[PDB]
Amino acid sequence: AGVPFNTKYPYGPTSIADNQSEVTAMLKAEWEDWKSKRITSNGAGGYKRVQRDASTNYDTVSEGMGYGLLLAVCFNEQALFDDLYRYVKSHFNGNGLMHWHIDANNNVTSHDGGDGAATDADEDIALALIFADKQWGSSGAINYGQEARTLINNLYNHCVEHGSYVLKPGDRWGGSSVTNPSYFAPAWYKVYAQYTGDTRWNQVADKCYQIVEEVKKYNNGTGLVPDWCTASGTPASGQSYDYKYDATRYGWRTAVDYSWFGDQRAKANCDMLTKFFARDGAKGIVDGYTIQGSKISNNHNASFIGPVAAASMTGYDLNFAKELYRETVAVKDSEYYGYYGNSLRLLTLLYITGNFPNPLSDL
Repeated sequence: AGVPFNTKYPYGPTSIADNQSEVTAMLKAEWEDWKSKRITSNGAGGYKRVQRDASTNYDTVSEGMGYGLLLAVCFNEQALFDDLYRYVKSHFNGNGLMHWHIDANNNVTSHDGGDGAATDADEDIALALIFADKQWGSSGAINYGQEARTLINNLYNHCVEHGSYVLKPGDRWGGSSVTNPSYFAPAWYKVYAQYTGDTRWNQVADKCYQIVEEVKKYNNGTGLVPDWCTASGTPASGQSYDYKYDATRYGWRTAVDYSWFGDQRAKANCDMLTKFFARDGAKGIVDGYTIQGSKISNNHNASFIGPVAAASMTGYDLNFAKELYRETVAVKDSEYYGYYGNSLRLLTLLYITGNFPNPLSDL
């Protein structure tokens, strides 16, 4: 079970790794490294949690739990998965969604609405539970399927704007006036629809593509999306409208929709994004651009490489894709800031090596 999955994506390439035989050993080593640095029982209330790095004093954000659960199930670590999930369950708010911010002492933060939920985190946690149900079954200590069905319902009821199907960034704010393209996970929603029978999720997926279609009027054909925007693709008041640390995840979530479902809107969007980055090459990728393409920051790090390699999966240029795979493996952030970028690096590596199959397919 788990890595290596030995499965083939129904659309596009299954892997862009140059040496398929060494990939498995590499993934396992990177996972062991991630595990030792990120997983801790300190401040976990008797379970385990994914901690951020020294830069934020080893706190925990729900986003980290989503990443950790997806990685734990893909690497077939059931005992770890269960302990991480018990921590999540001990942090479900009044709406049945996870507190987004908790300190290293297990206290929810009050200055930043830490008790509210962040949509991208819970959607990742829900997908991880589906993988768990499919891989291991739900007759053990935790009934993954039931937990998944419950979380998906809460996600729809509190994180989707009724009537418009616009994805909200949290359970208590946003929607048409402010949403986050990097949270758009059409492949996840299609899986939710098929897994639960709730077809409303397909509408949410379509609405995500319609919003990005609006963004295309302002990005000058670069394929770049803003960190935040309204449902009209315009700037959200007081929120970044540039392609920075949030937006970088868009290429990864979108590419998966092409690999799993062959969605042509996904290919069109990812090919555009890949073509933009092809101008400067794999080494030229920096950590900040306006959506029209101007460089606004100049650091080359792990938060921005892997997502572009993921986007290259849709087939703009398979030679450039190999260079991007090589760069993704090569660039690993220092430990002081080792949480975010290194987590995205490992998730994208699973995907681009053919190790992130649709959990509803034949595993």
